[PDB]
Amino acid sequence: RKTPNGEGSKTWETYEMRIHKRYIDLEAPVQIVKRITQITIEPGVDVEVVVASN
Amino acid sequence: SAVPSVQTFGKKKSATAVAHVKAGKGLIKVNGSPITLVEPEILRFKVYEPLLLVGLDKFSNIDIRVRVTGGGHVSQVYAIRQAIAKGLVAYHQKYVDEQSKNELKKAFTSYDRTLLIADSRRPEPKKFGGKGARSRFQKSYR
Amino acid sequence: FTPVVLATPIPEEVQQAQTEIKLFNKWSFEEVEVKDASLVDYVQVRQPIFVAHTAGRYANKRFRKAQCPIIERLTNSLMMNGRNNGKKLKAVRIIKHTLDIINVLTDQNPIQVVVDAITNTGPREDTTRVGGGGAARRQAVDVSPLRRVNQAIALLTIGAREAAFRNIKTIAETLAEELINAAKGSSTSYAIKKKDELERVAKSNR
Amino acid sequence: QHAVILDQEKYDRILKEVPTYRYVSVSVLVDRLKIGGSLARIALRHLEKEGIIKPISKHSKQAIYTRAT
Amino acid sequence: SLVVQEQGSFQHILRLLNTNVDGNIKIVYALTTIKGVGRRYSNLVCKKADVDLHKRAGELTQEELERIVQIMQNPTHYKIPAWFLNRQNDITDGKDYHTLANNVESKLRDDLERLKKIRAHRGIRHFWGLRVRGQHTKTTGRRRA
Amino acid sequence: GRVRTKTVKRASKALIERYYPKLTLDFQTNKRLCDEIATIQSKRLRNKIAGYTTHLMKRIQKGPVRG
Amino acid sequence: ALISKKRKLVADGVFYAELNEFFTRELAEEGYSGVEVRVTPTKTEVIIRATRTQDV
Amino acid sequence: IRRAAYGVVRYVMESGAKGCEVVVSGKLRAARAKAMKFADGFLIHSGQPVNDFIDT
Amino acid sequence: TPVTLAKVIKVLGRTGSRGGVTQVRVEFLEDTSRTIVRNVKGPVRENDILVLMESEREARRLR
Amino acid sequence: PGVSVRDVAAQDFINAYASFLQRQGKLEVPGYVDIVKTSSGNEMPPQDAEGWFYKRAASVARHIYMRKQVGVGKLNKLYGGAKSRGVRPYKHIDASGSINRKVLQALEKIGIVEISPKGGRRISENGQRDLDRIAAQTLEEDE
Amino acid sequence: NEGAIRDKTAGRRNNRSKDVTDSATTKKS
RNA sequence: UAAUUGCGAUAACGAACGAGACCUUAACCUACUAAAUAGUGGUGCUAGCAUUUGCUGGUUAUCCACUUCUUAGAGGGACUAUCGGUUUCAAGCCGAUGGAAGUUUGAGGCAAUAACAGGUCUGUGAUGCCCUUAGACGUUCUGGGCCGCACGCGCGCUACACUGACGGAGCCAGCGAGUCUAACCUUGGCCGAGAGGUCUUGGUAAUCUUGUGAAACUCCGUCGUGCUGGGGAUAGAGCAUUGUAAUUAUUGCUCUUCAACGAGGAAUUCCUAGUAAGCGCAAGUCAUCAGCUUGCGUUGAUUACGUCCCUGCCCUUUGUACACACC
Ligand SMILES: [Mg+2]
Ligand SMILES: [Mg+2]
Ligand SMILES: [Mg+2]
Ligand SMILES: [Mg+2]
Ligand SMILES: [Mg+2]
Ligand SMILES: [Mg+2]
Ligand SMILES: [Mg+2]
Ligand SMILES: [Mg+2]
Ligand SMILES: [Mg+2]
Ligand SMILES: [Mg+2]
Ligand SMILES: [Mg+2]
Ligand SMILES: [Mg+2]
Ligand SMILES: [Mg+2]
Ligand SMILES: [Mg+2]
Ligand SMILES: [Mg+2]
Ligand SMILES: [Mg+2]
Ligand SMILES: [Mg+2]
Ligand SMILES: [Mg+2]
Ligand SMILES: [Mg+2]
Ligand SMILES: [Mg+2]
Ligand SMILES: [Mg+2]
Ligand SMILES: [Mg+2]
Ligand SMILES: [Mg+2]
Ligand SMILES: [Mg+2]
Ligand SMILES: [Mg+2]
Ligand SMILES: [Mg+2]
Ligand SMILES: [Mg+2]
Ligand SMILES: [Mg+2]
Repeated sequence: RKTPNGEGSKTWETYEMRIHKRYIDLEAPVQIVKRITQITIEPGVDVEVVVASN
Repeated sequence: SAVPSVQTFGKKKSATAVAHVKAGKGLIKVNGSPITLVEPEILRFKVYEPLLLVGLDKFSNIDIRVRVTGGGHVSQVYAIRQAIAKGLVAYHQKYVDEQSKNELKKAFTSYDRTLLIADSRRPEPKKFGGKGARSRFQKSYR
Repeated sequence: FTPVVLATPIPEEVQQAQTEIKLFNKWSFEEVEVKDASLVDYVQVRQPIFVAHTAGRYANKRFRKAQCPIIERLTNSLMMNGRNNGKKLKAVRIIKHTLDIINVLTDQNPIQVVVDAITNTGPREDTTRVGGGGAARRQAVDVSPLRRVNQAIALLTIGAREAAFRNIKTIAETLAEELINAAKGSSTSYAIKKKDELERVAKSNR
Repeated sequence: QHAVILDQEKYDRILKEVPTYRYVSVSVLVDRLKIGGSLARIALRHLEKEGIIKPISKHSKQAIYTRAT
Repeated sequence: SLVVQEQGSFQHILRLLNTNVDGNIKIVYALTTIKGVGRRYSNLVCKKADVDLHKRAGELTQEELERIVQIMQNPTHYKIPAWFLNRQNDITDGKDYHTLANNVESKLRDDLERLKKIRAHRGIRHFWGLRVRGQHTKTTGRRRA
Repeated sequence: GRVRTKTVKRASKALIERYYPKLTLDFQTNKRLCDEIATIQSKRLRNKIAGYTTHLMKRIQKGPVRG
Repeated sequence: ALISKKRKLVADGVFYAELNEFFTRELAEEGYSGVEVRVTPTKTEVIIRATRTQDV
Repeated sequence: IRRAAYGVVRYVMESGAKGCEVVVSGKLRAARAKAMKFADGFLIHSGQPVNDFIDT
Repeated sequence: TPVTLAKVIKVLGRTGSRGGVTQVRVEFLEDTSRTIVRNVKGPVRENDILVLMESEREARRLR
Repeated sequence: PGVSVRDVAAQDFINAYASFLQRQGKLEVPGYVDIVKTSSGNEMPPQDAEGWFYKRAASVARHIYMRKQVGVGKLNKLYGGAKSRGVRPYKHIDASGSINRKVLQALEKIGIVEISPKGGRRISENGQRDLDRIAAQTLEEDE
Repeated sequence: NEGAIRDKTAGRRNNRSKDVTDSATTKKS
């Protein structure tokens, strides 16, 4: 409700948060992943990394 | 198998219909069932329309298998006749002729409902104060 | 007609005259004439349809409403009075069932019987409301050709729905009954009675 | 009432009458006859075996029958 | 075809359970005129009597009615499970009956008068003439007759 | 309805003034023209400026215009 | 740990505003302005903006 | 409040801002509550440009 | 019933206090010279056929 | 040349199939079968006092043909409709739980369906036979 | 609950006998 | 003109706020970039059915291929275009052609100046004054109450049935949500007529629940216009579920009970196109409970393309002894 308490015509608001997820798959070892992922970073973004297979 | 092909689609409301158009003996089957087993069945001639307009003969050298996703019983039926009619434009767009093409777009439009032209209408959103998009709640006064 | 065949059966009752003439459920639109040329251009038999369904764009424009295959203009007037709202699958069956009975009793073309039943029941001249602040007086006008189609279809469809309410008869039966009783006006037609209930009161006030 | 059984005056009144109608349905038999309309359903299915009433269209609700030809 | 005739073997308006059955309707929907017989408790009884469910009341036999009597007042006997009975675990008794006929409200007045003497709140409501399953009597049921 | 506001008109009015010889009766070219000699923050705004300044053109090729 | 990304981004923004408000209480005289949060997969980076960065 | 808000304006205006606005509403002097507006320069209230430009 | 038809020439006003009636003058479909102004209920456009009763009438304004 | 069940009209398919399973007589249909409504939201027991169970189970195998592996709850939801809440709105209520399951338990004894990988129930080789067989039997019944 | 169900007094038919006051319909200010 | 939106007239001239632009969403792209968390062609391991082969199912890593459907970053596209008709042959509107799109493209977001003693102290550890502050108006604990029923009124749900009910049969969406120092969404298996129980499990999620196999609707059949099998109030009796706790019936299931309601007086509300209405689903609250709401899609129209008659708001003229402004 727009209104605190109960009064007036009944007026609402739609509050939106927007999550955009996108992923990349690369083949590359310790001397690449460890070096390339640490330096390339942004606030407002959340990086992650995967162990082989499972 | 050995086939080249072309594939197109059609949409009515939230329904999407994909048709695979390649060479063959002229099988027309939607969702792995003959075109005669679509069972709204009062709409049977509605899905039969894209055939009978251009003639029943010209489906011999071409093959179509169909599948439909989204929508509802009536909305899908309008999409397949858009999936078949826009599957016929391509087999004559690439594999035969433009003069033998324009004799479809001119033959399809004369009867056009859905068919080779898209449906611009979508649902529209609800606003508070009513059960519908435009409609409001009833109001009291005194 | 060189009845060819391909990788699917395309059965024969179907496989026939579709490429010859464009049939209705099964009926033609040739040999159907509009009873009087007033409502021609306002009553459309001249671009045939197979079964009555369309993607209506018809309501976007003022006169695009006149370009509809009137059987479908009639069909939609069936789905109303609550529990029928929005249902055109029960509607086209109610029309197709109706036509079979129409082509039983009076023969001809049931679509030419609707054309006859409509053109008869559209009121020709109408009465209106004019002021004086509570003193009701009526200055006769002549209702537009388009409105005659609209008004006739309503009264015909509303007349059949009303007489079919608590009666065992089907909607299709009363639809044909009202339509045949209106083929030539039998005065039993609900749309015929309410039609003279306009035209007669018209000239009386003028 | 509407006589929801078969009285053998019924059956004999039925068979020497029914083919006269060039339109017969579930309602007709309760009208021009006195019958109960569940029997009209079982009549039209029995009267179907011979073309005394010859079909036109059929549905769970409505079905059309014209005169024997 | 169901079109058979017979002649004088037909009898309409017969009595059952000291109440009088309709002459002609499908027997499941026929016997229900007796209080204590629902659209189902008649459907399950008629099946166990080997009666044609699509026959009509004035049809069958005179004895086929007398068997329908048995399955009705002896429902636990005929494979009808306990949950198809209204009387399950009857108060002090513990046995599963089916209260029928004009015996229905007599058993109803019984439990009523039972918890009337118990003087539970649920019963007092009945004595006051009020609602028991209740909820809000504020705006509802007014001009109750 | 379809009425065009002043920012559009007051632009298209001043475009034809200084750009007349390099301007045409083709909208779609004048569209591409608008992106060169002018700067318009949004796409949709540009099309209206082009669409009137060609309408302003087809009248100035049909006769002298007042403003 | 390991919750939904739908839930994770929600939990951060509240945790952001919980601090953004908190820093606006203690640091008011200090000329506080706004805050930032950068999560490196080492520690966590909370960066403050202030007019008098001396008294802070 | 006037000599308070007035100073805040010229500061912000001398801060290289396209415009500024100050709204003081409340119990200012005595008894009845009243609102006092202070604005100089140029500022737009309407569309999305409100999001990217005005800071309140 | 003598009746007659009329082709539509031109739209003029919409009379009546609620504005539910349109005014048109009509060629008689027989005499393409003669024209008499009439009032009509539903919607009308140029070139459509009105069935008049009284072939004169012509009363203009309504309230 | 050749047939499947997908070339067959859905309703008339089951008819020839269901009664042929009622001719065969070997099912082991449950002991109640006259006392059940098939759905929590169905007011009355099924109208057919003859086998609806052969009718129902045939449709079960019919549906099983198309898709891959379907379980009890998928079936109790697949067989379902609106339930009247009385004076309240309509919410859709799933079918009886001990029917569609016990249907499938009597559908293995015919060798028509076998318990499936990835859970659920899938059609076997034999069920595919009788399916596509009675198909043509009702496809060539145009005489 | 004894005098509660022993009460003549309180009831439905008791209230249903006498009629409604004028206060049911009253409002404003 | 939807707009103080423009054109014109012009002691005015030139600009600013608001409108517009702008932004979000829904519509189009066989053109850009892609993809096992998207699908589609193909290749192998395998069944059924008819055998020239075909046609329909199955198998993520069995190997290679494409981006049309699906996803979202980049953009493009409409400008009322072209043409016609009207008018200062002005802004404009009007007409057809083409166009995915031509009522500001549909639907929204934000939104000047100024007003109201409108509401909110019961959202706030926002608050001023007064009140109470220890047998308290703090706080907590046990039980009751907020639901108490001769009745007046407002929002609604279910209906009066045959364009129906019922019983089977046909299997069609979209916006969604989902378990840490944990018990969420539950496919599958079994037990129970049901409600449920139990054993399993997939998923922190385009993977798994979910194609949410939703409802209306479609088809075959049963009833036959009879308060009927329409209608489901009320009431009895028994079984489960939530939960310390369900009595003043939490909710669900089953049996019996079978009421008023036969289309609603004077009055009155909502609405112009994927809209009215019908129809369900998801989410909000939630341990438990929706007849509510915020949104979603499904089925799909009747009638207008108007006016100022009723009801209101807007400017201008006008009158005032009002300006604390007709309380
Ligand atoms: Mg019962
Ligand atoms: Mg704006
Ligand atoms: Mg019922
Ligand atoms: Mg069903
Ligand atoms: Mg109900
Ligand atoms: Mg100005
Ligand atoms: Mg502005
Ligand atoms: Mg884009
Ligand atoms: Mg022009
Ligand atoms: Mg505002
Ligand atoms: Mg505001
Ligand atoms: Mg006040
Ligand atoms: Mg003291
Ligand atoms: Mg309360
Ligand atoms: Mg009130
Ligand atoms: Mg309200
Ligand atoms: Mg009827
Ligand atoms: Mg049904
Ligand atoms: Mg979906
Ligand atoms: Mg009854
Ligand atoms: Mg809920
Ligand atoms: Mg509660
Ligand atoms: Mg609420
Ligand atoms: Mg208007
Ligand atoms: Mg208007
Ligand atoms: Mg007025
Ligand atoms: Mg009003
Ligand atoms: Mg004076």
